[PDB]
Amino acid sequence: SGAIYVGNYRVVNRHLATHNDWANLVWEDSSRDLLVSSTTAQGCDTIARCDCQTGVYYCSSRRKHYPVSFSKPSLIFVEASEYYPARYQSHLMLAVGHSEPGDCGGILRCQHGVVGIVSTGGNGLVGFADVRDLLWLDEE
Ligand SMILES: Nc1ccc(-c2ncno2)cc1
Ligand SMILES: [Zn+2]
Repeated sequence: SGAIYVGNYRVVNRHLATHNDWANLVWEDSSRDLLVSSTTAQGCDTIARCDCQTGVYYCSSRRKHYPVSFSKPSLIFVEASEYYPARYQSHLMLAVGHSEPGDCGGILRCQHGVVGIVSTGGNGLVGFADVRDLLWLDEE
């Protein structure tokens, strides 16, 4: 589990979004596994605006942060999940690391701020849904 809180926005994994998230829907992309909902309370997170390919992510199944190298956001085939059919995910970044289903929502960060959230795992890879292109998260 996990979310990003920036301005009046909450960013979550689309497959973990709550009924309240859906009732307060701002934007969702199935192909990205992202949903953004509106919040009453001001969020304190900063979104990275950069092309970093290194950062640190939180891994809840290890209670650890890991430093990783990751690929630039791309269209990647992702195997079966209990929350998706075997499908193409877009804006996905892969690193070598540990990810289990409950690690989704873990934040990947660089010096510039939040890069993305854990979205995919298995076969010793961790996949992160990028948010850096969503420039609209940093205004109204
Ligand atoms: N192989 C490494 C080493 C360090 C980092 C890192 N430090 C801070 N943010 O990333 C990433 C990958
Ligand atoms: Zn960066």
